[PDB]
Amino acid sequence: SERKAINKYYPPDYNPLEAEKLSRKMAKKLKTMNKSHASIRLMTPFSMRCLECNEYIPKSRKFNGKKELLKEKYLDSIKIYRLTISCPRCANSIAFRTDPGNSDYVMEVGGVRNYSIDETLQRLVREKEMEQNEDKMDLLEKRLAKIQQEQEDDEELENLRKKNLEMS
Amino acid sequence: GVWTNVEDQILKAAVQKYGTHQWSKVASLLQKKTARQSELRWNEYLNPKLNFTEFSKEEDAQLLDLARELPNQWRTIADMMARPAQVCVERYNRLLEEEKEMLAEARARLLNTQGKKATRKIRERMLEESKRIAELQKRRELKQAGINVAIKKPKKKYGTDIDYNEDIVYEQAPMPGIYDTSTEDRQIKKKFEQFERKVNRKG
Amino acid sequence: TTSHRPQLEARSGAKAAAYTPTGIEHARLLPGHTTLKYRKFSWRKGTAFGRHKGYINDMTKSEYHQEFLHKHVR
Amino acid sequence: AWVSAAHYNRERIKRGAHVEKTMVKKNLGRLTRLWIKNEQERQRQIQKNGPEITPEEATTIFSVMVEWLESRSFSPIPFPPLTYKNDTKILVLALEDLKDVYASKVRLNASEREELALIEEAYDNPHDTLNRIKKYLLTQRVFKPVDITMMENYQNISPVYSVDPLEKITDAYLDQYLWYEADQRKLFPNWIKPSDSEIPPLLVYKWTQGINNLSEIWDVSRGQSAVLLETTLGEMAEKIDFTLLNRLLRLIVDPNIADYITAKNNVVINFKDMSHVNKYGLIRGLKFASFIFQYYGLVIDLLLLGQERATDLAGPANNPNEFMQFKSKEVEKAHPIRLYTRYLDRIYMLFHFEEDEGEELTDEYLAENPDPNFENSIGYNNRKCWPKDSRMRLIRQDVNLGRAVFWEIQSRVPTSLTSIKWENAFVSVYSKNNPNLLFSMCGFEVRILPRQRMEEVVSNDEGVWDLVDERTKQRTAKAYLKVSEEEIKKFDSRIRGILMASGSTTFTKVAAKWNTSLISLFTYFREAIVATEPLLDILVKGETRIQNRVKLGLNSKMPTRFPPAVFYTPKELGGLGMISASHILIPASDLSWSKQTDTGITHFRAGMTHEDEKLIPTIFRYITTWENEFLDSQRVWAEYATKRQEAIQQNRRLAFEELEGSWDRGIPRISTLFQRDRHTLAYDRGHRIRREFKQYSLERNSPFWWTNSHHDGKLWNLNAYRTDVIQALGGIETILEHTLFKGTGFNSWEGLFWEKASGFEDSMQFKKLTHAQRTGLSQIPNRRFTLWWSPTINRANVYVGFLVQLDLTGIFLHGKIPTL
Amino acid sequence: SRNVDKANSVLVRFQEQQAESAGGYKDYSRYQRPRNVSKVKSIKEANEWKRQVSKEIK
Amino acid sequence: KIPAAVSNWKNPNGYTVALERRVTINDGFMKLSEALENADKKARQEIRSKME
RNA sequence: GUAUGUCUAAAGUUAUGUGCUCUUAUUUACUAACAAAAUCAACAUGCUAUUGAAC
RNA sequence: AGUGAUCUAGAAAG
Ligand SMILES: [Mg+2]
Ligand SMILES: [Mg+2]
Ligand SMILES: [Zn+2]
Repeated sequence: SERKAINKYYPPDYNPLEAEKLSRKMAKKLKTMNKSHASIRLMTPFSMRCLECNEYIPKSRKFNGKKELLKEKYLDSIKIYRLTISCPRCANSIAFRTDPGNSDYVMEVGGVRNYSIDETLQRLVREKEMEQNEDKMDLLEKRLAKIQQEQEDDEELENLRKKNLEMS
Repeated sequence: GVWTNVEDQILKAAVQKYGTHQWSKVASLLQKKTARQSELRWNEYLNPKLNFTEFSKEEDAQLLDLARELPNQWRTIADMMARPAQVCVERYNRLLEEEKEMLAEARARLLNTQGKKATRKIRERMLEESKRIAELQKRRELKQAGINVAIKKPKKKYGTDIDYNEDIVYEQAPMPGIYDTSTEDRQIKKKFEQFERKVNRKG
Repeated sequence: TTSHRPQLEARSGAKAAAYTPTGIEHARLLPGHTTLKYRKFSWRKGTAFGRHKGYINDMTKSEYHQEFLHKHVR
Repeated sequence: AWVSAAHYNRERIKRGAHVEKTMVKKNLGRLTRLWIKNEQERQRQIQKNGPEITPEEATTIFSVMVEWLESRSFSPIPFPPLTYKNDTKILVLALEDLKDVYASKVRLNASEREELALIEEAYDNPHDTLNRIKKYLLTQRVFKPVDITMMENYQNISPVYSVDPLEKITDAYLDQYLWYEADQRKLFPNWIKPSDSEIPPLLVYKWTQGINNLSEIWDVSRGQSAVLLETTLGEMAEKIDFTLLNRLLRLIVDPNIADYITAKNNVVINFKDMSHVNKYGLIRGLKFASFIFQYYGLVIDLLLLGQERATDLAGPANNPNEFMQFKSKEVEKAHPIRLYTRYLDRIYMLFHFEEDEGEELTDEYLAENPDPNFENSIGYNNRKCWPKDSRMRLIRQDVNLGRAVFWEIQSRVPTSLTSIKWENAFVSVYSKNNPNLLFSMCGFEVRILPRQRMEEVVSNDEGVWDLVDERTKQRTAKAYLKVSEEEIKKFDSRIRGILMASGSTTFTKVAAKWNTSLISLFTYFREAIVATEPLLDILVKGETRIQNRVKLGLNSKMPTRFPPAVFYTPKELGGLGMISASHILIPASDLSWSKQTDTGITHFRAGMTHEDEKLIPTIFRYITTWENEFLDSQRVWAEYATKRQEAIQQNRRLAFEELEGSWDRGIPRISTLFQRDRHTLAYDRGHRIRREFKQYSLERNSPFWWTNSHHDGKLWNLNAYRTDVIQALGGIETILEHTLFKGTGFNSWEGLFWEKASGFEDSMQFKKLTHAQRTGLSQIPNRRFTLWWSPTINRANVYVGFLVQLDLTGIFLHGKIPTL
Repeated sequence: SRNVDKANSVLVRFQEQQAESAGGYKDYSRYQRPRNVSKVKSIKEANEWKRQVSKEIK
Repeated sequence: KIPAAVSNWKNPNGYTVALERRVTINDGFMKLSEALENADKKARQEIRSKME
């Protein structure tokens, strides 16, 4: 049958509601329904280095990795996930997790990247204050230097222009 | 944007591997440089064919004449002088008056000869021999324990697959010539069976 | 790279000759053309420049190629 | 074999024959190899066997230019000091023009991120950037390589040059400065086009009115003739020699600027692994290339006209002529060349000959090139687009006169400069035997017929201008208009490019691209579309194929699923919001009679039709035609002039309230007077040629190259079309009958909206993350669109379709519809 | 999607349930082994769990 | 003897190779420039001469 | 276009030395081979300047 | 004062 098949065959006795209830009773005993991680395909989000064997892993390399939902949530609301790969040379497990507040990632185990909810709420309020809000003689001495530099540039350029005429 | 000495050495070592038509590979090493800049750096400073040596008196005469015959056309003048252009412009003007980590990645990449899937293939071969030696050693332990397990033959990938120990697989006997081979045939049979008994008892 | 190789020798047709056909009816082998045929047996003075004053065996330099490039690149 | 395959696949592509999507870009690849290979061979042969231009030709060209610029008392452009008054305005115009590219893009590669970095640096630090630009102008003479790419336009590929961004800032400043100072110093005479003062349709209108207003032009009783010569200056840009260019430029600009320009052309050109130095010929992609092109064009103009007639056309330097005017009729009728203009490389000349002057020119030509066979009619270029009755009639005397006129003009310019050929020339004659005068300009095919030559003066629709004798204000000729065939092929290639690049994409994007293309065609050509039946056929096919892209996105071409309400309903009601031109009746006529003469519209073909017969409005009914725009603009601006003089006399403001009602009329619109940018826009000289030259610098250039909204104003208004499509589809209550609207349980449509009105897109963090692009527009997702129109997409009365029922529901699907 | 979430679909699970009811079929490798042995009463099914431990240690 | 083929585009085995392996004017131009230089001199001297 | 590979269940041994019950997606949701060439629709109808202690 | 001229249509794999 094709990929986009519309109908699947149900036996004539099939009650969907009883079937779901029976399958729910069954699901608590199946191995692969209760294992702690989901296998996924993902790209390496940043350049990283394995700590066991010093192998460099570039960004955008594809891996077969394990996804874990963590117990902790960002501001008790948003899901955080650990993402675990294994080093291509030495097969050692490298792990990193999402960082929703930064909209970024942070390293956990096996590797190194190349280059508190109350406190977070307070920091966010202060950040919003900076967002909405967005030495005197030293600045004046810098304005003096800037005005001198501006007016001298024309004489420098005119010296170059005359030099070009002399060279010609 | 200044070029460091380490970046120049990385570029030369990279061009030794990749040639002068794969600058995106060169720039994948030089972390702060683009391919465009790397091609510029090679073609105008680091290519060994470039002649940066001091001008002869004849060259100064030639350069001044060409600068009159082809005014401001410095890439053309340079191609005729067989020298870099910025050299010709400077000469014409004279006559008329943490980085260790990048190098580590560079050496690691450039001295890697294998590529990805060949590396995975030698890893696979290592794992296969590990499993084979596992079976062999386990069989030896069980043989010392006095329970003589037989070695498992490999599984046939397809129904007509061959075990090369059961038969001489496509036997092409030598065509019989004029000379009688019988005596040395029975001698060879003696040799082979002697070797078989020897490997049975001595290993 | 080792999956990606040139052809050292071509497959010999002697191998296909070694076993029999397996009865698949191909459309192009159905009957057709079943009978053989057989043979019988003043204003023009004011300007500076007025008059008052092939085949080659290289495809790329041929006049057709020059005209083609002037037509299709612009 | 490779070059043979390239030839064959190019022919298939330009025919419209079947070609694979990958094969098109493969052909682009092969052909760009072959073009670079041939250009390298040309450059090397120039170096080996020497320059095309002889020393004698060079010295006399230099003498002609010197004589002109001395007779004009031209003061050469100096180098700009840092004290120069207009420095910040010139630089801000340059940086705005540069930033306009990246304000409309999202595929920002490293070079184009570096571009915006340097642009914001420059906006922050004007003096620093001025100083940097000027020291580079004084000192820098070696430049980074230029990458070339080719753009697949399906009739022909076209080059695009990528210059280094840091160099590009300097070149943009120099281009702006040179065009400003050249307008201030009156370098370029009135005949050089495009101009800041005219959009291209207004150039065609002013050219036709100018022809009609020459004295005695239409009289033929004494055997007079009028001849109109159109030809391209072939290979003009690529034959520019750099030493001749440098010594020519030194007559008009400072030596530092001339040397900078000259060195900047002598650069390495790269494409993949191909590389060569450009040793000869102008690189069209340099930002100042338009200036070089027009000045070299002025050299060729002076060779064509001669010193005397050039001074006649331009007038005395202290009060020059406006375009096509003369200081008196005595100056006008002194010399046969009555009119000249050049649009880039296309020259246009009108010659008015006495009968004996024509005889003299013709017998000279026949003295050197006699024709005993009367073979001269063979290969005479003639306008296919008009009937045999009304195109040029190939009489012996007129054919020979036209060939003589060309044969005279071809001698006047050396082949080393430009390639003027008969195969790229059109020469129409108006005479006792020929009543029609024909030319093609800016994509408009024009045919002028005087009222005294019409056998019967009928009334006409839009697409026929009446030409007015300005002495009496009486109508005295008609100009019939069509779109040029190459412009029809360009439009077809554009729709074809949209169709190819739109595999498995959002439907509203396809609709938006179609809308942009259709609007750009209709707002440019306007009334010339009416009399152009091949374009109507192409339009119908294009709209059908655009709808077919949507239909094949939904894996079903079946008409009954997709009534006009699905496509033409506006976006805020969940439709695609397409604009229509294809639901017209197409004029039909006997093919033989139409080849021979103007048959008139005897019959009508059906255009696009749907069983749900609805009177969908057309785009054409909401655009004011150019004749009416230009006449209303003349009235409007004269009225404004009188109002301005009385306001000056009162010494009070000529008020907004006093010009309301005239606010959104005129070319340029009256609104342009009062925009806040008026004081900075005043210095942006040369903007129109700059906008047209962007095709050589930028991939995916704008379709509205011909008008600048800042300078011309908003020249169309399609707000009414939305209201009229809503009423045409039976009103809003009829439109929502096709939709899943009542499945929501909402009582009434009004007060409902799609966008969820979140504040995130106003966040400073979002601004930091998306600063490059403006984001007012919104697409409809394909699955939401399919679900919204599901009662009609999954209707019951399908032509065929296997009836299946969705699992554990009573919903029936009639066939397979994706995403539903 | 992958083999695993196809095999753990409701239809497949229901067919597994119906097969263990209608014919006694049960692929024990699908199911988690009992932690405490004594809750298992049949000699047949206890021996099958023993077989699972055997293939696991192999 | 056929030399070893060293490509500037390809390196199948990833060999680092010795770098050196990985790596007149027509008279008309002179005549043209000389003629234009003389024409310029004519222009200068003519405008200077009639400046009086 | 939702990769794919290996493994094992084998056989016992081949002879000698049912409850309750939440649900307005409260899902660890999974796949990317597919496509990317986006600009018509913009933008208001008229431009700003302000306060030092004490002898 | 009205004669007529009427294309389509969907499934798989990639
Ligand atoms: Mg694939
Ligand atoms: Mg495939
Ligand atoms: Zn490792």
